[PDB]
Amino acid sequence: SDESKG
Amino acid sequence: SGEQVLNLTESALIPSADSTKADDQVGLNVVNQTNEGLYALDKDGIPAIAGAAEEPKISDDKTVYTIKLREDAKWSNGDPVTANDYVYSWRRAVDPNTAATYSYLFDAIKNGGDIVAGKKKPEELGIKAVDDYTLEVTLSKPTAYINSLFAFPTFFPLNEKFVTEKGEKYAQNSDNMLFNGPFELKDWTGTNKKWTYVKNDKYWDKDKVKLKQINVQVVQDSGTGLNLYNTDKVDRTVLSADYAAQNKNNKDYVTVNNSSTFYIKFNQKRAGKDTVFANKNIRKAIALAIDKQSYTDTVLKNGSKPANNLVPEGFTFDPGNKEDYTKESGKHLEYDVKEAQKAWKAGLKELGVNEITVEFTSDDTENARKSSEFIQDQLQKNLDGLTVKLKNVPFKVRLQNDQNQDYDFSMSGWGPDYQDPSTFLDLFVTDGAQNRMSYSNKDYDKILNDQKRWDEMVKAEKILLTDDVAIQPLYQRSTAYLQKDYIKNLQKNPFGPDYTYKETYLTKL
Repeated sequence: SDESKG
Repeated sequence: SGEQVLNLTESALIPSADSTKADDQVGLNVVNQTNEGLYALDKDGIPAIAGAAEEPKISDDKTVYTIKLREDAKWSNGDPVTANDYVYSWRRAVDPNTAATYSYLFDAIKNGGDIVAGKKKPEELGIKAVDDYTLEVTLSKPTAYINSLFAFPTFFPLNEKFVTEKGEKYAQNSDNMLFNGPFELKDWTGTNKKWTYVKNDKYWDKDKVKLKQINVQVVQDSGTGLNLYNTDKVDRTVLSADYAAQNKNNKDYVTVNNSSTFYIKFNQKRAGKDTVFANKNIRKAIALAIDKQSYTDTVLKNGSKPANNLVPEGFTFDPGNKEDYTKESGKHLEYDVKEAQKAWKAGLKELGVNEITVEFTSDDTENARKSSEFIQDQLQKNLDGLTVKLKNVPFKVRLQNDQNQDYDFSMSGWGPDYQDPSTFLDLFVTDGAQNRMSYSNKDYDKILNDQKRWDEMVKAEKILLTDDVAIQPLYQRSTAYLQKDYIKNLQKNPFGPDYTYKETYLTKL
């Protein structure tokens, strides 16, 4: 899964 | 004990809630609460039967799976969940018309590869409705992690009648979704900053669901999150940079190891024209010029650590001797200003230029902006004549621009969908839907297309990183939170969709 930068 | 309502935050608007098309951690986490496949990860991280009524019958050669389905499973409109819903959705996933980025996972299913390539019809896919509550699934070859695929949203069933009726508005908001999981989604307009999970009264296992409601709001800076946590408006909040460091000794501080890798992507072709990153020396210059240790110590401060591998440490191990993939692979593309500057001078000479401007894409959170400013600082100070413009966009826009190759270089991340190195390595095969860099190495493709399989996967990482500098791993991600002590049984999944709230409950007061 593509991860978001928090 | 007390009211069973949980209040959470998320760092980004939902990019997709279509279980076939979604490929991001935000959307895949949503559909994991609202829908369910044949298997779902249990409390120990093992796939366990969910939509399947019992353990399948499996052929001697381990390629044919005969699966009985629950006869008490229902959609949120009362329609039964049948074998036809799985046949429909798996055909949807491989159908070229759908252009689902995860269609490649169906390489595990007989004819999946051929169908994605338009060589066979979607109806040829190796899934059959033997009757309304029995599937026969035929694999392309034995697949040790097949049950992890069955637990992954792309393999969930869909109600053909409902999907067809909604047409291009399907899954664009919570009114245009159907649910077969522990929760229904409410209050999501498609583009808003709040959404809600409500206990699904038509879920077959609803007696194990304890939360009546889970409220989610978008929060993109730790200060805002922290104030909401301290005023009891949220029960769990993400801490980044100094907010993590200032709260690391708090009783309620927790750290989650995500087994995810964040890396720089180098787009080699944009709008049909080679970019500067088509030059390997230029990729190498940027790659080696970032102090990864300082990055994690300054920007993250949350348990994250430098990465010198695409595959994260502590995740996958050699079937022969049980040693970590990363130990066998060794380190690649280690921080080195001098070697970076060597590559930079040589690249600039090859291109016939003295200066280069490139745009760095990342997300629009406070911490992503800190991250981008740090990387800009590192590259500009170390590489004379380099300008780095910053673009800091919503997660969904970054992903759209990624799919379109409308970027120069970017901060991206991947979390594993199953426990094998291929979940990471398969991204960078030629023309892969998660490549989007115009990176192509036929030796790399040949490797990825049992002990022998493992050994070759180890070798593949050297090609990707040391030899080609296709990407640059930056860090292995951990996430810090304050978490109220009254949250019990919050299941963090080790791969696939991040959380399962199904059996979470609260012991308030």
